[PDB]
Amino acid sequence: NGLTVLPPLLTDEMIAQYTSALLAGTITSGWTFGAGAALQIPFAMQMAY
Amino acid sequence: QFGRDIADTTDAVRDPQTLEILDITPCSFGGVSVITPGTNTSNQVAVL
Ligand SMILES: *[C@@H]1O[C@H](CO)[C@@H](O)[C@H](O)[C@H]1NC(C)=O
Ligand SMILES: *[C@@H]1O[C@H](CO)[C@@H](O)[C@H](O)[C@H]1NC(C)=O
Repeated sequence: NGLTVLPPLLTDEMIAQYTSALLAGTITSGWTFGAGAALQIPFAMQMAY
Repeated sequence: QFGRDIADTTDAVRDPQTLEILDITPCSFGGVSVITPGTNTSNQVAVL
């Protein structure tokens, strides 16, 4: 009746590639991927920071 | 004799000469979206 639903720009598969990249940076590099290039650090040491 | 849509439009019918049951599907429609670069850049367009 004249109604429609448009799709989102990012598919749920693209949004899960972003939450994937946010997980992968957070674990491997701490906060440092938000400040600049992702500086790796051991996760046992990141949790001690 | 008829079937109904939520807006009280008709969704199906039984024909009054042959008692077969017909769907009514509305004739195909949609939004036309014109993808365009600036008219400054080109007069070429694509249509979604
Ligand atoms: C239409 O006419 C035919 C005979 O020509 C008949 O069999 C049929 O039952 C008629 N339709 C109705 C609704 O009676
Ligand atoms: C628009 O056209 C002018 C023509 O001189 C050009 O200088 C400008 O770069 C164009 N801009 C874009 C966004 O197409």
